[PDB]
Amino acid sequence: MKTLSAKPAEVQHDWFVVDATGKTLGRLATEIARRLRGKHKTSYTPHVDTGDYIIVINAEQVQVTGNKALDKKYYRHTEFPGGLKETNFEKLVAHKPEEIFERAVKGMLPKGPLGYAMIKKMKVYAGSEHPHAAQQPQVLDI
Amino acid sequence: MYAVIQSGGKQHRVVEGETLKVELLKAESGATITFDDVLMVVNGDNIQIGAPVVAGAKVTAEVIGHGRHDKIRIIKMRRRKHYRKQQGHRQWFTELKITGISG
Amino acid sequence: MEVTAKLRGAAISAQKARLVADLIRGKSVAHALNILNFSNKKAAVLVKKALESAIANAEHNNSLDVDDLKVSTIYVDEGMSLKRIMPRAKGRADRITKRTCHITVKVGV
Amino acid sequence: ARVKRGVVAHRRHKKILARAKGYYGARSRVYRVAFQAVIKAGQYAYRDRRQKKRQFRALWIARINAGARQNGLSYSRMIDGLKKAQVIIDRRVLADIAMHDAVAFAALAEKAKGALA
Amino acid sequence: AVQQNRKSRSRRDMRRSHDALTENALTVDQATGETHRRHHVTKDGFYRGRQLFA
RNA sequence: GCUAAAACUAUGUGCCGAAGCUGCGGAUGUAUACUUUGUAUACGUGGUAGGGGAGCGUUCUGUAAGCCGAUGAAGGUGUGU
RNA sequence: GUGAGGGGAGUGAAAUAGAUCCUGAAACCGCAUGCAUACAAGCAGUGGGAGCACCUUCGUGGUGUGACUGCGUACCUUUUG
Repeated sequence: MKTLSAKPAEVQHDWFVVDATGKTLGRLATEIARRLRGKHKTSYTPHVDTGDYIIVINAEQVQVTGNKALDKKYYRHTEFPGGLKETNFEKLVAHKPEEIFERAVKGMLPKGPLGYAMIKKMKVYAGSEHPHAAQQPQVLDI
Repeated sequence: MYAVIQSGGKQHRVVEGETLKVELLKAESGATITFDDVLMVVNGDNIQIGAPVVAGAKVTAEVIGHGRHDKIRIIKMRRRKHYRKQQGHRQWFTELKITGISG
Repeated sequence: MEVTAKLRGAAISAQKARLVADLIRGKSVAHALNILNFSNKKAAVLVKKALESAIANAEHNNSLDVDDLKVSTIYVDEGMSLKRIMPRAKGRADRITKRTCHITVKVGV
Repeated sequence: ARVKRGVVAHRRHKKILARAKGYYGARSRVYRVAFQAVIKAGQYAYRDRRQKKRQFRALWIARINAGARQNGLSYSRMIDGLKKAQVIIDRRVLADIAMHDAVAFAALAEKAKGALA
Repeated sequence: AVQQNRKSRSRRDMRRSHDALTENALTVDQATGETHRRHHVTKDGFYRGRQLFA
């Protein structure tokens, strides 16, 4: 029993702020998921949440390459017969920028109660302002 | 001070006064075991990492006794094939107490 | 130090008697007597008989005061069942079980 | 010589039920269900005594990767550098040092990258 | 139509979780001092002072 | 999710990766030498239908007109080993 | 309720030997205490593992529980399966 697990009462969560202007969606999402899960800390434990808080600003300025702005499709199903709804990236980014990041990061986090708890630490905002000045976030350039 | 030592095909990180269980040894109870194949010695800022080993370092320990771990049950069963067998196990160990670490 | 009374062989299902038992578990004796006196359940009569027997035992055999007593413990157990036959249609017969129960009441201060 | 089976049969069933302590529902009350449950538990234990070593090695490698990337190296480059420098400390001790002593791990990384250079 | 599996004691008790009984509304009659059921004549024939039986 | 790729072609340097191999501890089958030994070495130990070997418990008979038992047998129920 | 049933007193070595009465196992059904449980999907375990309660030789200890997490589609028969 010489390999120790991190204790939840001793975990420190730090606050960082990231600007999404001109970044590639998936290549930003992988780093965000890494830091949300806590893979960058030497006390990483699979069954304990050790990650940090990530605030995202300028969420509507994220980019995709190729023709994915018009051709990438988002689906959902209302469970009534025939209830498949469809949209694309360029309408979705104008309408609800935060749901794009939610989908992208949720697909990369684990599927379970710990994953649900981890995704609560990401805050996405369309504009350049956030209401979390009291937590004194640090600028992170990923 | 803490040191890294080899014993029983495995490695351990030890400090003075620690009690630890290793693979069964042939030494008798109350005897002294000396390790001269130290891999690493740390004292705060003073760090020594051996190329294979640290020259001149020593770790001395005392043999407390020998014993057996708790019993383990081994079960094998091939479903629908009329096959089943079982056996028990208790692994031997030796207990050591670290008395001296010198770099 | 609780005072006990038992009523064995009451002709009612324990599942039915338990509904009345948990209605008065833990209350003062006066409040429990009021509840039982104004209940319309059949098990209320039996539970009240047991409770008054327990109160009488506590007052007479142990010389306690009725004002301080409470229903500290009460539970209902299953008793011996009687087996009967009920004839059904087309020559078939079914088995009928008539259930009984035991009621235990403990009062204390 | 007529033999009755009660005592021995009761002992065997009671031992199985005692080993089935803590399971849900009929798995800890009913002999048939309990007997099936104990065998499956044994099979799982046999398999997991092998799975445990892999899981702990994965944990050590992840912690060493985090420490190396804190010191400016990747895990693979750090391992190659240590092998070239001839240090033979294993991953369990390396991960312990990475967790509990940052300065010593920094010294190890310095040695590894010096050997890589 | 009948069950394919026997129902467990846990689910049976969960179904019965809505079977508890409820107390009646009782009140002390001011005219006679006895406990009676609210809005009802007492056992000896009194209600709001007036008596039913001589 | 990915577009000077996280795609395809070619080359190179590292690493991960199995109950495979190696390390440490323990058990067992056969054979060769110790010229009893229970000892060393070598090679083995996934298994249905089947074949071979060695054992644990239960009831009754002798040993037993013995040995244990109201200072508590059998049986039941826990705990430790 | 002059009922059934019980609580005292008394007998007895023993009344949880009190009348369908030696011993009184399991399925099955209650009450009490400790812990967990009302945002989370599956043979219900297994390998890890925080917290809590009691005990304690105060411990790298014992007992109960098990948040979170990797893996994981019962048994028998009959079959190419």
